[PDB]
Amino acid sequence: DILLTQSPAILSVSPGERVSFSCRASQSIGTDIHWYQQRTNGSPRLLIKYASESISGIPSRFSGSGSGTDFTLSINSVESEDIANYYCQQSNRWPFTFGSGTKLEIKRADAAPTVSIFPPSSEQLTSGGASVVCFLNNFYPKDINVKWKIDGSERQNGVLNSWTDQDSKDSTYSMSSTLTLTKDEYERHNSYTCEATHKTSTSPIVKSFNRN
Amino acid sequence: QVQLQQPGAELVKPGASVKLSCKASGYTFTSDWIHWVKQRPGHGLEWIGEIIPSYGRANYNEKIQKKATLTADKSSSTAFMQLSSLTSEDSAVYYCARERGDGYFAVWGAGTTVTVSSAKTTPPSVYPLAPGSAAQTNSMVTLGCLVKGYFPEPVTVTWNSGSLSSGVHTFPAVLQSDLYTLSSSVTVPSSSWPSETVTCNVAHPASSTKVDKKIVPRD
Amino acid sequence: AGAATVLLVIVLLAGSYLAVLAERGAPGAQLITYPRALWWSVETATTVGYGDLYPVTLWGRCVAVVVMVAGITSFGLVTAALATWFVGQE
Ligand SMILES: [K+]
Ligand SMILES: [K+]
Repeated sequence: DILLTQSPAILSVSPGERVSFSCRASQSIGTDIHWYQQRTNGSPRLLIKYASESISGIPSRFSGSGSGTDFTLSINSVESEDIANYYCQQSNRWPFTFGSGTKLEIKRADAAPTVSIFPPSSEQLTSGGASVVCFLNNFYPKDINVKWKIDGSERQNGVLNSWTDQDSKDSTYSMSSTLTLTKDEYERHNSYTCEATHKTSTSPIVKSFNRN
Repeated sequence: QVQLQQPGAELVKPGASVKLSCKASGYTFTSDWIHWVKQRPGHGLEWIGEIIPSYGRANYNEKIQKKATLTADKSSSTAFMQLSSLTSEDSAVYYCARERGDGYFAVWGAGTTVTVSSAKTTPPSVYPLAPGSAAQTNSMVTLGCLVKGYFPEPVTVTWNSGSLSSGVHTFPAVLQSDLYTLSSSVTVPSSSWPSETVTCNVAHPASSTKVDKKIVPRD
Repeated sequence: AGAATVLLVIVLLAGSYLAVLAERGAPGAQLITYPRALWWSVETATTVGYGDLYPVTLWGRCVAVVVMVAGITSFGLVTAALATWFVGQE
């Protein structure tokens, strides 16, 4: 069956630049190759059909090229909304097949994180739970470190972080650190801080709050 | 209007079997083929099989192990994929798509997240997230909402029924002791709050439970 | 007789549909989209012989035979006629 090689797997381009994803067939397939876009948690979306034929509802930024075994999907002037996974699919010989995929990745200007700490909710406490959350928002690069201090002391237990893939609104990144204690363990500590260490500033960004 | 409707989620215990669906709408012909594509988190798309309702014939991908059986129902315009004896491996999102017999998939379904676990369904708990009393505010302000203790995935967190979309981050859930937990966030101008109501609609298909939670300032 | 100019289009179209229905499922079958399927018909009925498309299925070859018998015959009448209609003007 036909094999669709999509390489490189990741493409890093600067805004406004031109980018090219390539798809190679294990055998000549004429122009029976089709392109799909899939954003984080979205479903695939037809971008180009039959290698070059356009599609209504798709930016004129998108174009296709090639025939036989070598195909290229292009984007003129990439942009945040274009951050996604691109796939190629062929309908030359049965059964249709898919490309491994190629993640676009925009490289923007370094941005500092917007930290915000939040006290657990009463609704929750009312159920013996205490989740102190902290948000490290819209930063870049995506490399960042977050620290938890309780009454001035570093905490490592009960902390669950979560990172988001690059954002298709501004090509940035965001993370969610969540320290979860029992109402008890929470009922016996004054202040909770949340420090963010990011390449944008030598000294950490902190946000604290006292329970009283 | 939306052409392929697929059930957001479906839980299944190892060895068990689920019959996914996909109801159509819009234009329909006798040349239409409905396909099914499997997609495990992180990995790409995998063709599973196809069917021609205006005849009933179906073909399946011979590389992978056959765990499905396609069927259609002309009248209701609904295609059914029967997945039998599932395992952790079978857990993933499954999309159905419509192909006009010309080779490409013009439109796709929202996909049905399927989880193969022994665990039990648990609706999520939605707590608010307003700044702490001493949070000096600036040109903008960040509010959010915690969604934990739910299983299996997924959940859909919108803000103000979707009217509030600019400035929202919904972090990927994290699993711990059979329960998922995630948090969404929203940033609006400091002025617009709390004069202008801000709620986070949270939906959990696996339990048919959608909940609203207004985010007002702390007492 | 110049109504065969329809029997053909009937055949051609039937050949298309069935060919695909027949072919899909067979690993490597190039006759799996309705358009090519038509060109394949036309191709066959006329028997131009470009060899760009053909069936691999035990069954597809059958739709082929039917398209051949029906289409060649059929297409043969469309020409027989067009040959006459010219003999007149001249
Ligand atoms: K000949
Ligand atoms: K030949």
